[PDB]
Amino acid sequence: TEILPVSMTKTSVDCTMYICGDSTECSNLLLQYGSFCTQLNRALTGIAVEQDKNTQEVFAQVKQIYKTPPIKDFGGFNFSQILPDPSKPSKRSFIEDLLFNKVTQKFNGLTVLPPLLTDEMIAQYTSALLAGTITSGWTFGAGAALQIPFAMQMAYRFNGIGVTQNVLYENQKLIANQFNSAIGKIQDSLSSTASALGKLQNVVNQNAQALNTLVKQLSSNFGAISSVLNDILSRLDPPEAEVQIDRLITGRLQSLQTYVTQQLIRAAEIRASANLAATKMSECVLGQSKRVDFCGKGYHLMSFPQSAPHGVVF
Amino acid sequence: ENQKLIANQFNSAIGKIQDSLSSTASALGKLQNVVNQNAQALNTLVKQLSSNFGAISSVLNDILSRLDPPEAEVQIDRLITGRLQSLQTYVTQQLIRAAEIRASANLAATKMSECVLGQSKRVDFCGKGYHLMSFPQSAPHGVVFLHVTYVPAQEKNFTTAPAICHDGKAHFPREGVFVSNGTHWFVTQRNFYEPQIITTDNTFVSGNCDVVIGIVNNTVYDP
Amino acid sequence: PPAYTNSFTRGVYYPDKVFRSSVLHSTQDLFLPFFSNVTWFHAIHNPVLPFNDGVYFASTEKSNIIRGWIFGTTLDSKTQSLLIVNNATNVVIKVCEFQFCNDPFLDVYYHGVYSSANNCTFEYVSFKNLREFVFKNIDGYFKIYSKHTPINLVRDLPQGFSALEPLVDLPIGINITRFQTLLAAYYVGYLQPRTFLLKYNENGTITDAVDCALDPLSETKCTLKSFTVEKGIYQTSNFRVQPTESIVRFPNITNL
Amino acid sequence: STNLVKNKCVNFNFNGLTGTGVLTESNKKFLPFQQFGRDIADTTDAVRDPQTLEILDITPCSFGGVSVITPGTNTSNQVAVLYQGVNCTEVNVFQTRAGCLIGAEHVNNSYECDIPIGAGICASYQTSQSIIAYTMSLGAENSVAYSNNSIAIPTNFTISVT
Ligand SMILES: *[C@@H]1O[C@H](CO)[C@@H](O[C@@H]2O[C@H](CO)[C@@H](O)[C@H](O)[C@H]2NC(C)=O)[C@H](O)[C@H]1NC(C)=O
Ligand SMILES: *[C@@H]1O[C@H](CO)[C@@H](O[C@@H]2O[C@H](CO)[C@@H](O)[C@H](O)[C@H]2NC(C)=O)[C@H](O)[C@H]1NC(C)=O
Ligand SMILES: *[C@@H]1O[C@H](CO)[C@@H](O)[C@H](O)[C@H]1NC(C)=O
Ligand SMILES: *[C@@H]1O[C@H](CO)[C@@H](O)[C@H](O)[C@H]1NC(C)=O
Ligand SMILES: *[C@@H]1O[C@H](CO)[C@@H](O)[C@H](O)[C@H]1NC(C)=O
Ligand SMILES: *[C@@H]1O[C@H](CO)[C@@H](O)[C@H](O)[C@H]1NC(C)=O
Ligand SMILES: *[C@@H]1O[C@H](CO)[C@@H](O)[C@H](O)[C@H]1NC(C)=O
Ligand SMILES: *[C@@H]1O[C@H](CO)[C@@H](O)[C@H](O)[C@H]1NC(C)=O
Ligand SMILES: *[C@@H]1O[C@H](CO)[C@@H](O)[C@H](O)[C@H]1NC(C)=O
Repeated sequence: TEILPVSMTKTSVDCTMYICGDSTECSNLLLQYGSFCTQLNRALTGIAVEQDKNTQEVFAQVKQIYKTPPIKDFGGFNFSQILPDPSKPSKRSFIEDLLFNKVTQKFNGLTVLPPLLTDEMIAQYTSALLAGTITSGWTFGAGAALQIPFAMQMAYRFNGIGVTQNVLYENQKLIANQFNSAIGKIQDSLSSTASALGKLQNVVNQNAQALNTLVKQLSSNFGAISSVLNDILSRLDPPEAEVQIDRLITGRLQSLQTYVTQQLIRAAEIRASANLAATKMSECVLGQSKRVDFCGKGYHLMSFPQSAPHGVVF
Repeated sequence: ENQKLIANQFNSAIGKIQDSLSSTASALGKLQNVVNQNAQALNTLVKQLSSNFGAISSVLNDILSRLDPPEAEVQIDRLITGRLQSLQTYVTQQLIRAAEIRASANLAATKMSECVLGQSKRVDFCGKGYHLMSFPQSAPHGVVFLHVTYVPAQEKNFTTAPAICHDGKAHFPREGVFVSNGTHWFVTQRNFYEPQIITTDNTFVSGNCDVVIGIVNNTVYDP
Repeated sequence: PPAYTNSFTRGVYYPDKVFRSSVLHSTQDLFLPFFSNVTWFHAIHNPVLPFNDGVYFASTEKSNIIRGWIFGTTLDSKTQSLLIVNNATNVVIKVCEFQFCNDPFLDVYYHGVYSSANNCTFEYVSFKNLREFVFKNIDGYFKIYSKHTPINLVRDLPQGFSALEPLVDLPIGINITRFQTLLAAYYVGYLQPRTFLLKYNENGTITDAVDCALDPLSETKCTLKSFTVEKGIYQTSNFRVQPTESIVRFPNITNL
Repeated sequence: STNLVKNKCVNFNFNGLTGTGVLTESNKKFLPFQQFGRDIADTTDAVRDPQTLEILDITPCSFGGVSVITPGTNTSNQVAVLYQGVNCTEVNVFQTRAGCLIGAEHVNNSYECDIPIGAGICASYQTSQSIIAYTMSLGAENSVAYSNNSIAIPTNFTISVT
């Protein structure tokens, strides 16, 4: 079970309200810096749109959202763990629900934009991708989808890794039992072992400390008299108030520039992982990757994307 | 068998390229926005020469002429700290943007090695579909590829079965699943229907019949 | 009972003498807002209109009847008053002060008046045609911009655009908050701290200018610094919900 | 001490604790010695009225930007303002998950996305024609007839040059 971040918290910090909120002196002192605040906004909006671009490049690689027929004669493979359950109000399958349960405001200055693809839409794309993987095999990403039985999918899918196709047609019962027992072992691991999703709690964690550290920068002295603009305005005479607010604007703008620079570095990192996930779906889900040790240790058959918060799970 | 038709589609797509360039302003969106990003990066770099940055003004000569050097020195100190911070921000943004450009440049080198200098097997790497070749067409601060790909269009529903037992021996297809047109059964690859007469040349025996799921009885020609 | 019509795209002037070519340089200063009410005046049976941040004056004088202005703040025979005379194709400006009567007006029954002075400080002498004269005082300088465009229409203002090049600089330096014209359709406007997105052509002539805060598309154009806005969704600005009045709470009364 | 107002953004000064927000009824129990609440980010969340021991939330006023959903001047001239992530009460109007949307009517039909809005909402000018805002449908909802023993192998193809 490979764990990969794809998108991130599409925070779009509004710099003007982040620093100067209901403060004429702060507004007039930030106006001097000019293009810094606007460029921070532009960079952050670029980040915000680029997690979306990652999300379509990862999940929205399918032309038409397919639906698995209610009858599931897979020849032995039990997919009810990952195929969506109509019983739940949101059609996220059981394992995806386990993912979301495993992974655990927006009012300081840091209003988060909701994803264009809401969680239901992400789950629907993953269901379409996995239904294409089962029903259409791999051609659904290389043209129009082509009906093909799951057992006949192995007629080429073993052939991908140099294992003859006859292995399935002579060992299908035990292969299906092995896959089902394996996926049950992932069930139990996610139930009890918290380090399986290590990379997704990693990404969501460093996002959480990024946001929290940024918002506690508001409480940092930065070498001023305090970190309360209203108190500074009320107390200080304007000649000293302007200087102290300048200290605050320097410190807080440096903090926000550092935040967005680390966010750009982390966004390039998540872009690397998102192109990695797009390549692993295209080669590996929408096909069969030949890159050794790319889709996990050992020769690789197929992958089943399972949407997880701020990431994907193979 | 259809080389002339292949040429027809190729030239038709090339003709559509001019239309994409002309009628659409977002056809070259990536290169256009990269040239832009650079353009307003240098532009804002220029504007911070006008930004006061907490100084009395943005003219060093004006500061020195207006006030005595004991305070003018501090004024240009603050102004020059602001300018240096602006240049540091520009160079860090340039480093990250150039890291993105380097990722895209290694990606383009990979597409040219595997895809121009070869035939890449990575799906969705050289366009949507089974890739054929590429043509680099340089544009300023970038490059353009013409990903000739293969995309099936028209389908037809047939019947399948993994194996065939003629004399009690199973027969599996080497490449391309078994298909039938309704009366006779044929072999064809995945991405283009082209029937074969089911013979021992395209089949290999493996195991008995009752172990195979979905197998149907069938007649095998004897060469 | 003044009538109110639409100003269309009127009230755009070259803010400064710097020359720009093929650039959409936006600017913000005391401007006449787009699509604002215009207080049309006429001579039936002559009050003082507020100067405000700026004054826009337009007239249609085929026979050249409207040629004078009296500006000031108190007009108590102590403050200098702008006085413009256009006689024999000569522009005459003087700031002398004279006593006023109960109803000071110029002999205009159906087709001038000037007594002695007290303090004089500044002396200077230089339908078919629509003449525009914006009036404003920036940094102590009184500025007049003129533009005469030959049209054939009298019922209302044309639906087009035209710039307002300047003529003279008047460095009076005196604060002005009121004015009053002296006398056949002429309009009056008012300048407000608006913001435009000017468009200079190849030869440096303003071919079109758009307001910023007129409509959402106007704000999008003002933010993008362009006139042709392509498809898509553009983040223009923010919005706040202001507190209603206040809430102050403290313990009270306690026991006795 | 004046009066206290719920569900309307207003300043507040509770025992020296100033700030701005909207006070809402909450069901969070407080210990008798605990006066005001807190969140993980050291941000005030709940404050109890000194006069009456009632637990009141504190919530952002509106925040959110002002987006402008417009088609290109090549096609139309009409606008559609989206107020990001605000209830359509302080600010025809079709409330969305992404925010309070103005100038477009909800469409009960679902089409291809043209100008993404947020949380699945998409806008378009075509159907007179006017700006709309509906729930996005990614491509025609397909259901390939997955089969026990049937295939659909292409008989023809195309060779594009992307
Ligand atoms: C596929 O696996 C699922 C389990 O995820 C099976 O559903 C449950 O299996 C348990 C195991 O004994 C039964 O006790 C339950 O009654 C089943 N149904 C529920 C929980 O609703 C499912 O039966 C399996 N299907 C196949 C064809 O193997
Ligand atoms: C696959 O489709 C192409 C069209 O895209 C077919 O080309 C046609 O061929 C016939 C002769 O067989 C010509 O009369 C038509 O003019 C061709 N089409 C066009 C658009 O020029 C091709 O025949 C098809 N192949 C198969 C096997 O059906
Ligand atoms: C195959 O396709 C044809 C044409 O759409 C249809 O009439 C027929 O019922 C289909 N058969 C199956 C098995 O889906
Ligand atoms: C299938 O192809 C064979 C080829 O000889 C032909 O005889 C038969 O009529 C075809 N049947 C159908 C249903 O197309
Ligand atoms: C699927 O086809 C096989 C062919 O051998 C048959 O035995 C089996 O009963 C079929 N199952 C269904 C559900 O149609
Ligand atoms: C296939 O043919 C064999 C004859 O050897 C017969 O025993 C078997 O029952 C047949 N199976 C089917 C599914 O027709
Ligand atoms: C600028 O002036 C030249 C005069 O040679 C004229 O040809 C040109 O058309 C003018 N530009 C515009 C935009 O009218
Ligand atoms: C853009 O304008 C051109 C000019 O006629 C027109 O041909 C084209 O159709 C327009 N674009 C769209 C998407 O209609
Ligand atoms: C908007 O406020 C009303 C109460 O005035 C509430 O019932 C509704 O749920 C709110 N909207 C959302 C999206 O929460």
